[PDB]
Amino acid sequence: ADNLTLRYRSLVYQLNFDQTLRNVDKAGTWAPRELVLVVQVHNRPEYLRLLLDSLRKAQGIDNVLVIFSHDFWSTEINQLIAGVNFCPVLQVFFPFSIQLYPNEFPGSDPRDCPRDLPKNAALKLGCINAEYPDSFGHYREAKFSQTKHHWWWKLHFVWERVKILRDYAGLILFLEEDHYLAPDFYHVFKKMWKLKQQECPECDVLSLGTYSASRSFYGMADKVDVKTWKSTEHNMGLALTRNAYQKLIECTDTFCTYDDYNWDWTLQYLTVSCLPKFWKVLVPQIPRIFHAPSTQSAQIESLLNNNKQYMFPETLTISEKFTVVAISPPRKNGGWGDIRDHELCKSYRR
Ligand SMILES: *[C@@H]1O[C@H](CO)[C@@H](O)[C@H](O)[C@H]1NC(C)=O
Ligand code: IUM
Ligand code: IUM
Ligand SMILES: [Cl-]
Repeated sequence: ADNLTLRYRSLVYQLNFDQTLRNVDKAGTWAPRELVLVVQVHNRPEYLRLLLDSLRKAQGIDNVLVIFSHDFWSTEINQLIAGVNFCPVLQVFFPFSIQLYPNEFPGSDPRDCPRDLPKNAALKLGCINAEYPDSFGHYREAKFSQTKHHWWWKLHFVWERVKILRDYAGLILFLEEDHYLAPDFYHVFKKMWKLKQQECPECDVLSLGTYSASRSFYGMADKVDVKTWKSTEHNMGLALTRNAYQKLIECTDTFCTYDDYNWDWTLQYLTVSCLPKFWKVLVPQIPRIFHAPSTQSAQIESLLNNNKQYMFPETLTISEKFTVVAISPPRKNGGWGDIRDHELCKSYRR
């Protein structure tokens, strides 16, 4: 196996097996505790760089394992992550990416149906997926399937295949290359988790914040709310317990067959149609994560620097408890009718 794609497949298989942990003396007593970060990484190094900047400036994370999950191999991306010398780092690699399979499924096989070919013409052509369009009559485009595959694959991989997380008793926080973390996020996370155990038994997940940030943190920087988890508000910096993970992975067949190419809309469907109880989320009133890039980077940093006096709250408080009602997705977005995507997505659990 000599050409470039096969070299990348060999590296991926070996590195996922070896799981080289950077910046820890494996002879010592270190083990991941309380919080692990998992970052979904595609191919936007300029955004990954901002995220790495925010982790470098974050307080108290010298011992927090950060796992980077890649579906694109590049020297630029690997070199950005190799420069991280300040916390434990693991890189893992999605083994079914378009980069590794360019001209066959889950990339683009020449025998695949064109996106808009009508069904009768598709059947007459005999193209591979002619009997399996999505709900709107459209046939698969590989690039819109990859994000959902990667997300489910790495969910299972970090909770079940990462050796250093064997018998891990903390939470795992899922974020992306184009997020930016507030410097007190770990401080706030630990108090949120304690408040969850004291006051929100029915909460299954934690969020580091929604997309709405107030200009002044006054009166709100120490407050957290209990809410129905809503994909459009709480998909950024989502922290899972082992219990939420176990319930999710038992919903593999539903997640992998539901006809929506968005991982987070599919999760919304699981909350009303597969999970034993719909998700309630504990979430701060002031976000500790932001969505990103120089201008947009300084815009994040200016907001944080105006509110220095409010960061690192000494105690967090839950706001008034209201009835919360489960939320279903208002429609299916399609893009996920191809039975090969269903089958591959389901195989990750094995
Ligand atoms: C490398 O070879 C494999 C099969 O031998 C093929 O699927 C792949 O597209 C090739 N890629 C390049 C860049 O040559
Ligand atoms: O953005 U450049 O390394
Ligand atoms: O890929 U971003 O949200
Ligand atoms: Cl985006």
